[PDB]
Amino acid sequence: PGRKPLSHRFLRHVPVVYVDYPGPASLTQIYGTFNRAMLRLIPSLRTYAEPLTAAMVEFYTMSQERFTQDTQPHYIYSPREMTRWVRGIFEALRPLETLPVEGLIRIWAHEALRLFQDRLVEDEERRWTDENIDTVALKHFPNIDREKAMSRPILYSNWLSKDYIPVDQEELRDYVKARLKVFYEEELDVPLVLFNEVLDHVLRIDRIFRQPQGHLLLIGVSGAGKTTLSRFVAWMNGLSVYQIKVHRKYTGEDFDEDLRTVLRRSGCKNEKIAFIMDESNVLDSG
Amino acid sequence: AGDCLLSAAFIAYAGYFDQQMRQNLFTTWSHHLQQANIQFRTDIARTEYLSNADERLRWQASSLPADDLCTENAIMLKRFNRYPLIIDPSGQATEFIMNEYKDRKITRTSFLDDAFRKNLESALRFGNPLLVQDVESYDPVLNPVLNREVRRTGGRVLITLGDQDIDLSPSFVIFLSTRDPTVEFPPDLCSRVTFVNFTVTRSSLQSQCLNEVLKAERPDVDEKRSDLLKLQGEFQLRLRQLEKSLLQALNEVKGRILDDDTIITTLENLKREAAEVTRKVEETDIVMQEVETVSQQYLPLSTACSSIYFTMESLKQIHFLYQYSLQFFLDIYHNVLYENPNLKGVTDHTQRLSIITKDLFQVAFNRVARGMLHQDHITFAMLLARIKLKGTVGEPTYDAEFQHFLRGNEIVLSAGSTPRIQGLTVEQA
Amino acid sequence: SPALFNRCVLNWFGDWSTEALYQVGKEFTSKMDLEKPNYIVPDYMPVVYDKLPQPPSHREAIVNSCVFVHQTLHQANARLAKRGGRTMAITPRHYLDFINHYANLFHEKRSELEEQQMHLNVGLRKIKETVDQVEE
Ligand SMILES: Nc1ncnc2c1ncn2[C@@H]1O[C@H](COP(=O)(O)OP(=O)(O)O)[C@@H](O)[C@H]1O
Repeated sequence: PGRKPLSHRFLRHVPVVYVDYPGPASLTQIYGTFNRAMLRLIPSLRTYAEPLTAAMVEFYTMSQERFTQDTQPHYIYSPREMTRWVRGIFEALRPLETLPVEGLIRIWAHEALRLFQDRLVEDEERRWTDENIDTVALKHFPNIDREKAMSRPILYSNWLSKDYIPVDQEELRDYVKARLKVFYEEELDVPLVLFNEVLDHVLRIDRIFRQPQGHLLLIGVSGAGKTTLSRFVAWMNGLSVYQIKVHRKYTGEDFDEDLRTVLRRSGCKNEKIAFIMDESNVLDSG
Repeated sequence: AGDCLLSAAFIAYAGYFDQQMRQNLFTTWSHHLQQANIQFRTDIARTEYLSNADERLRWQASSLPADDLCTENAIMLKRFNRYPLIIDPSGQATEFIMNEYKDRKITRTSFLDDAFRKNLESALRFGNPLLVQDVESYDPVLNPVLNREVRRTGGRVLITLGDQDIDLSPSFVIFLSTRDPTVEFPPDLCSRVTFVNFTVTRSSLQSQCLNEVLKAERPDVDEKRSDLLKLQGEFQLRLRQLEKSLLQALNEVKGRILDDDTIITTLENLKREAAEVTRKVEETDIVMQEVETVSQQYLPLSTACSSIYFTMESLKQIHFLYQYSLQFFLDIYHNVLYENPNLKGVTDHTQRLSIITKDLFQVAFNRVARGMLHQDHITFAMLLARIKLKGTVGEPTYDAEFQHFLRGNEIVLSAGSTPRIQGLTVEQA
Repeated sequence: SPALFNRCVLNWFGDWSTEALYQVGKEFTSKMDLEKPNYIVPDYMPVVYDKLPQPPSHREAIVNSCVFVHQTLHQANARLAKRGGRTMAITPRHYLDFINHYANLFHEKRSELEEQQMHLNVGLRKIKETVDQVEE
């Protein structure tokens, strides 16, 4: 979508090549190099670098086999997903030391859940993916104890303790309840009642915010709570919130200006910015 | 609790739906509450539970139709949390909502004008209401006020409009209003309004038609159903006011034995009222049953009436000159109820109903055909004829015969088309 | 846009589940007085599979009725879409609006009825005093 075929008068001069997604062998090699570099931080797991990488590649394969663009437009899959997978695993492993294979596979499964499961729509797809992750973990790691995969919460949060560590659902629920008490005590006077889904979403939003990424796009029905949770998480992590209040006579030069304002408040000043906006703000493809 | 749940679900969810859909949803909710044994008052009417008589008379004096759907919509406009969005092909709702808030100096505006912003904050400062027309081109600048965000700080209420910051004056209400019944709103704007629908459908027009014919032909049944409607809250309020008058009289006269006569009359008067109310309660079901039968007696005509009117509207398809409005059919019905030469001395209720039906068909056909092309007259007749066939009893629907006559003749049966006899031709065969 | 749909991480904030609606109803209707000791326990009416008590009491019955109302609205929208069309989307903000209206209307009705009852009691006491005066 949004692509126009080039004129034959211009295509005559320019040769073109088709750069397809790297094949299974290329993917295995490229991310095996990354895994072998990453796992050198803790020498206790070096010999498990080769299967883990393969597991990732294997998972990606069926994660590319189903979720075609016909089913849903956002069901796309590229090596960028594997890159974010490796980067997230490395980010979690960076401050922590002396980890057994238990923690490695636990965080591998957690990253798989956050990258290949939260984008899905219908429940059968979600349970299919969860079954796929646990089966693949058993296939390339049958020697491991079934103590990490069956863990149904499998949620991490650095809010408790001092680093990115697995946390029980109930204690995190109590902590986030206290923090949200403090939250709507200060602005957003409307009460916020927390179910399971909002807890999952605040954890995911915080995980995306913490990493040095560039965006976090939310897909869902109106009033479901995307914006309020975005603001709440921004309040947790000390993220300033910028809302562009568009109108009928709004011009793209204004969008360039406030983009530059966000960029200067984020880069020239180390203040971390969470700039939130919706469809009513977008008018043209510019 | 159950009655409250039903009323709230109606005034919050049962918007944008026609009268039949609202009734169906209410029936489903009440059936579920019965399944859950939640004590909700049987056969409650939401028209008077959410507003007593006084508001109804004020709305009627405020240029509002007596339609049941219109009364429910007025209730929705009176009790709303999210700012309403009025949908009405006619201007009755807009005129009603102007006339209702003349004291609060309601202002008119629209999205298309360039001064919508200016009168918007001008209404925002003095707590002035703002009705905005032509909602199809929605202004995103209305998002902060629809979400009712309050940036209260320093003991005062504030709001952000674009780069400007304004003081949110209380007693400020905004009523969104549209003209086109066929428009698809984005879900973001849909979630922020309580849809109030004034569009006339088959069920709403049938209800209006039945109410009018009941009021005209049998005023006694109309009085009985109005009495049933008032019996929930209005009679109790009147009895309470009479009791308060009794109390003030008693404490003013200190119960003097010389004043006893003036007390006694009042007392017995009150008893009579109570007795009357009690009698009404003791006959409620019976009265209800009677009304039902009368409705079941007048149900066909109303349905036919509805059908007829919609046929008239659909007549715009054949020719561009056949545009007809609800006012025309309402005039036709008013003529066929009151100004009838055939109803000068008729007294039998069933005979009056038959005469009304026949003369309605006749007058409708005549008035439509006076402004119709000659080649179409017969067409219209058949349509009314078909309606009559649907309205009559003791006759088969003839659905298969009519489907064959209209569209069933064009089916694939060319195979085995024998010439048959010399009289038959190939097309005849 | 496949490019934007790949350049970031996508999260499907789907519609509120039945458990979410039930919890929202329970927390937003807590201040209300809905304790009926003599509430008989019906059969059937499943809406929330994880009913907090196996035999539901009045409060859980009411919140179950509220979530059932929301699901019936969803089903009515789906049915109207199937037969023809012309349906507006139903969102959890509608559920919040429904709960807020129900709470406010219950408070108003209960306050009015209690005021009428207290007026009745005041009248009873005053008329007893007048009866004593008449006896004297
Ligand atoms: N978990 C929740 N509990 C209570 N209310 C919620 C919850 N999530 C969302 N809301 C309500 O939704 C309303 C608006 O949500 P919003 O962030 O605008 O949703 P969206 O991002 O879909 O537009 C808020 O007023 C808030 O009260």
